[PDB]
Amino acid sequence: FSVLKKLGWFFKAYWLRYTIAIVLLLAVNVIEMFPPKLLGNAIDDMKAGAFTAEGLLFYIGIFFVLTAAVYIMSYFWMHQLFGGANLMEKILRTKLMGHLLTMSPPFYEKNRTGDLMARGTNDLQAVSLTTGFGILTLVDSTMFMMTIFLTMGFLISWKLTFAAIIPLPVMAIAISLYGSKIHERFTEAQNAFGALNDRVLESVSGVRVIRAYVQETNDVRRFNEMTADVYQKNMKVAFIDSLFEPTVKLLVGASYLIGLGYGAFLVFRNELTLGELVSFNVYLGMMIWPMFAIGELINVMQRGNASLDRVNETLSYETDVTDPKQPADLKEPGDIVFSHVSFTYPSSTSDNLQDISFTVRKGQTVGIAGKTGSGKTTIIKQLLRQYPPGEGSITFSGVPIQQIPLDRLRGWIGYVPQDHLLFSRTVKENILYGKQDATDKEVQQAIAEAHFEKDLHMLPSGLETMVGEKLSGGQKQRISIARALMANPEILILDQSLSAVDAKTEAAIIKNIRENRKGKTTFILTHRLSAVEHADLILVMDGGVIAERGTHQELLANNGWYREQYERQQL
Amino acid sequence: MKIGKTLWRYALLYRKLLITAVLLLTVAVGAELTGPFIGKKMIDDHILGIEKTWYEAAEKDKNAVQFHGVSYVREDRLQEPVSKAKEAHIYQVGMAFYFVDQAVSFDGNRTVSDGKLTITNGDKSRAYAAEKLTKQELFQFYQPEIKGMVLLIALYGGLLVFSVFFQYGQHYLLQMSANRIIQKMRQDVFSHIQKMPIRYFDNLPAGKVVARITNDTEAIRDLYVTVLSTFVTSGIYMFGIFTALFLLDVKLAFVALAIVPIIWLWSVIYRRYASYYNQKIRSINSDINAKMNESIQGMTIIQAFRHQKETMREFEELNESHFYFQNRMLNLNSLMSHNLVNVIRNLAFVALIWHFGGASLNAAGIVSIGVLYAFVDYLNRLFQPITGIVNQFSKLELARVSAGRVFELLEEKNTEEAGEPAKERALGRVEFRDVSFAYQEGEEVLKHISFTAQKGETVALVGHTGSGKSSILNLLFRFYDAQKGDVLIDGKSIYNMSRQELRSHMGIVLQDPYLFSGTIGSNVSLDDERMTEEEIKNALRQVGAEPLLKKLPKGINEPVIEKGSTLSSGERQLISFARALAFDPAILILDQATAHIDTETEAVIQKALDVVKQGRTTFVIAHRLSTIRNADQILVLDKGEIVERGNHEELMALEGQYYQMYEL
Ligand SMILES: CCOc1ccc(-c2nc3ccc(-c4nc5ccc(N6CCN(C)CC6)cc5[nH]4)cc3[nH]2)cc1
Ligand SMILES: Nc1ncnc2c1ncn2[C@@H]1O[C@H](COP(=O)(O)OP(=O)(O)OP(=O)(O)O)[C@@H](O)[C@H]1O
Ligand SMILES: Nc1ncnc2c1ncn2[C@@H]1O[C@H](COP(=O)(O)OP(=O)(O)OP(=O)(O)O)[C@@H](O)[C@H]1O
Ligand SMILES: [Mg+2]
Repeated sequence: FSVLKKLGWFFKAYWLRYTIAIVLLLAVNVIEMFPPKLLGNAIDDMKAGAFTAEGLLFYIGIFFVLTAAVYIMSYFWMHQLFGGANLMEKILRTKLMGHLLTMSPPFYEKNRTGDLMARGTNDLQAVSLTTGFGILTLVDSTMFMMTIFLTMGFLISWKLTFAAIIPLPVMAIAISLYGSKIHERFTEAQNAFGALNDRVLESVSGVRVIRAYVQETNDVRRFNEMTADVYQKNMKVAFIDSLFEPTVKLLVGASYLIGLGYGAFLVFRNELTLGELVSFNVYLGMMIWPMFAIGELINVMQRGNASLDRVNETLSYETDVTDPKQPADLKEPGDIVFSHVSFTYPSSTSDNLQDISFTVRKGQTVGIAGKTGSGKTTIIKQLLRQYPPGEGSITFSGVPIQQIPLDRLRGWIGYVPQDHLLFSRTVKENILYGKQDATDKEVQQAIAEAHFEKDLHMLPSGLETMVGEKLSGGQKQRISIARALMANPEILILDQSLSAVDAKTEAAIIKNIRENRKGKTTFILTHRLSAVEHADLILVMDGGVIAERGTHQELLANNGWYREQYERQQL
Repeated sequence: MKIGKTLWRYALLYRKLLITAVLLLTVAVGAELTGPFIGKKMIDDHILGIEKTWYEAAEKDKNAVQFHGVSYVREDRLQEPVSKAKEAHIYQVGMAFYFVDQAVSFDGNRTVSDGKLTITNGDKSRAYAAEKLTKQELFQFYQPEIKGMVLLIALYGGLLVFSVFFQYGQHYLLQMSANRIIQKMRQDVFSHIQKMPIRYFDNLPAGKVVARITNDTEAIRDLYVTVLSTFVTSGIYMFGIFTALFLLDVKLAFVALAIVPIIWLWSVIYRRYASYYNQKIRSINSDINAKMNESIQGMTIIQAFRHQKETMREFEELNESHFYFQNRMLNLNSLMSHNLVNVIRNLAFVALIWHFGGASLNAAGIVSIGVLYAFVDYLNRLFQPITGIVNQFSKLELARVSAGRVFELLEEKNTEEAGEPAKERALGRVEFRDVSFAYQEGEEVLKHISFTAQKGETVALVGHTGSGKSSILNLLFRFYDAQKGDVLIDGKSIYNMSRQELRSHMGIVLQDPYLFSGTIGSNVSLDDERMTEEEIKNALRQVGAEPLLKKLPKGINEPVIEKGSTLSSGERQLISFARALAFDPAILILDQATAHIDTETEAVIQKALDVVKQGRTTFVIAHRLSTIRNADQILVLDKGEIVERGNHEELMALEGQYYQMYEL
């Protein structure tokens, strides 16, 4: 079982608990093998003339003692084992989320959200089940089975044991084959049921179309046809599922019958006694559970193995895309200066930014405009360390962006992405997200600066209500702006953050932000060119390259690109 | 109502299959539990037969054994012949068998000193000369019993195979009953869905409707399988085993019956704790999944703000809680389940030893080792299903709530009773009489809307967002009832014609064209089964370029399985238009409030409209107030009330809202 070898760290880390569990399990096997032989001995000593009240009392006391010992030691060893499984689950979950938190957007481009959830919700289950239940089934199948076999062979007979054991291997093989076929047919039935769910989704999503064309009878006809198909698949499943109990009953009754009849014959030959015969049956009655276990063992191990690989496939082999390097002693950002940068995305065959070189000084404000798809946001993607370095050089003061540690860089920047993004928590928590719950008095200032106060007083207090799991594009943009502003960032990046609010509102927001932040940089990106009017630098992006570097007046006097000229083009 | 009553009612259908399966199960249970009874008769009568008295008999006698020079025959086999005195015996002392060619009064502690057998029962009964039966001689006292043993073994095997056949039959038929009940229930629920108001669908997410239709029905299937296969099976099995026990012994059978309360109490307590632990595990696991999801989608903000430490801390809080409750569940499953099963089994062994040892010490010759063996086997059979029983008992609640959901869906009273299409054409005319529409209550969305449209097509209805245009669309199709005024199509009130009759006239084209998975032709035809090869109606819409582009949309290509995402939005709209033309309605309605333009696709869309509006009364709720330039009659909606009523030129000649919008 390669799963256990691959899982060596857990066992080496937790060795005492597993040694305790294994030792107690062998001991429990030994002390559970006794009561059957004791019952047989009571029967035998009964038939012989030697039997008194002292022997009866001895048997009763010893049975109570062994019952208590088995119960207590079982509680302890399997508490240990299954707690080890639970601990493995917890360790894998914490490890998985920790690995996720260190990953960059490229990892999520390569890994779908469902697949990550699939791993973290099924492969962890499989690996923990291996850890505990697969260990239990392995040790049972291997040691418990041989222990019962040997106890039969030595303390009863080797002639009855080999004879009355033939059925059980056959039973185990048949059970494994039935498990395989039932799993296959169950997958088929699940496919059919999923098809039914898909259809029932279309006919509830497209209710109006169906009803507007009086097709609410052919819809029922199709639904009935696929319900019949699902029934047929479930029937194919049940056909092979009904072979388990008949086969177990047949092949266990055959073993019981062989034991009983051949032991009667052996008694006739004086090679065996009545009590022994009873004991033998009890042993068989406790050798059936191992048989099932065998199959289960194989199953879980295989799953474990596969599952673990997938976990390890997207838990270790994916290294960080960005990392700090040799922290440079730069306390505050200076003047951002791109030097012929270029940035092709991992999933792009084009440069996506060609020899882009522009400079920003402290307290300066930058405006980026251009056609859709003109790397407007891509530029600031080069300033958040979300992707490989690119080319050229971004140097705050003189030090290249790589040298600055990621933590310090991300402490400088205040980022407001164009895509509205808020978490399931309260609005106040989203605002505190900038400082991570440091103080609350500045929340009012942040709300006022973004002009969200008017939009904050039209919902119930409710801890500033909740977002995500429980309300407007403009409101969302304003709360994101307040969150970014709460950081008091030295560099504030707004990316089409006011496309939802009106021109008056966005102009007021830009004015207030610029006034409050005088000595700190501010990138503004917007299709609406009226929000970058006051910026002292504007450069329009067209594909990979810039086209219209200059001030608002310079660009007005250079070329007519949107501006006020096309503002009334649609009006 | 009650979910139990409803489940029993739905089972009463297929009651015949249930009865068949139950009778097969009873046959199997009897032909199974009889196996251990053969062993009791293969031991007490055959093996322990030598323990019974022997009498002298002649050699010619059948089933007579020659020990030294005298033939002896067992008392039970003695029958009428050779019924006399001078009995013999074969007693057991230690591991040896001793012949007593003499009558013995009592039985008790047997000791052999030297060719003597002293039996003591608290009064030192007597001593008798004893001989040893060696091995061959003792075996000769057993040879007569070989043939009956063979017969009993053959009976065991035959009854085994017979019971096995019937076990397969009963399980298969129980599964068949469950699946057929579930299929019928699904059909009933979906049919009831087709007769539900559009209000229900509007005020409830689709994923919840699909859930209640399908996933809760699968839960009901699991509940039926549980009940039939576990509860009924094990109840009948225990009934049979207790019958067998009372057949064997009554007092020990009562001791065995003293565990029904054990099972009941085990189930009660295990459920009491496991429901709590499992609910906590489920809620915390759902929380963990939600946290991992929101962090995966949003990590750029988890990292851009250095919130990684805090999000990890919260996830670890949830992880610790989940681990703690999992360990509590482990402690429960250790104090109960297989451990308590084994403890009860050993208590059973103790009870057997106590009872039979005491009976022996009474020295009444009532050992009956066969009874003990059969009891051991019956108790081992009895203990097998307890763990499954308790697991199912704990898990019943989820199925209970799912059944409640599905039955609440089934038992809705407010439904639409219709299904009568229109047998004649509409001719395309419609009128409104101050229809006062309020969605929920009080808050009116269309106040005194009164207008009339004639066979002339292209009647545009424009206005600002949230004005009442889609409410008008809903009223036209009777998705909702205006609860005031009236709407007349061709002079007939829509409230006095079957909803199917009404909708048989009017086609619909919406902002989001619903492209049901299937072929393009099946998408245009909606698998109506009456549409012939009339997909040229698409060619009327001028789709022609695309069928050349694609393999064969005319009922032979299936590019819609992906919801049409691969296809362009213009192509989706054109397919919806083709469907509208193919169904050849009379009162067409166009809800195209989509603010987007979908560059240049509008072009073909316009062409498409130009080929459909002819010979209908085309309502158009398209935006941009430019597609409606030539519309026969514009109508501006605001405040749920028609304020300006006139043509394009007339409205542009009076300024107002229409002029204001036109400039924008
Ligand atoms: C005879 C005297 O002694 C007896 C010996 C055994 C049994 C016995 N009765 C049984 C009833 C059911 C099962 C059983 N329950 C199962 C649940 C699930 C599965 N699966 C699911 C499908 N695939 C994956 C395979 C495993 C198998 C299962 N097999 C086992 C059983 N064993 C009864 C008496
Ligand atoms: N995740 C990505 N993977 C690959 N290429 C991408 C990715 N995101 C963007 N691109 C490329 O970048 C081009 C535009 O980049 P970006 O979206 O950053 O700027 P923009 O569209 O001009 O502005 P904005 O994002 O403000 O709308 C897209 O056309 C695409 O070529
Ligand atoms: N199912 C409903 N229940 C209650 N109110 C609704 C419902 N559907 C829509 N409304 C509201 O009723 C009013 C009527 O708007 P309507 O649905 O007719 O849309 P519309 O004005 O045509 O919008 P659009 O700008 O998309 O064209 C709006 O406030 C709308 O939000
Ligand atoms: Mg609308």
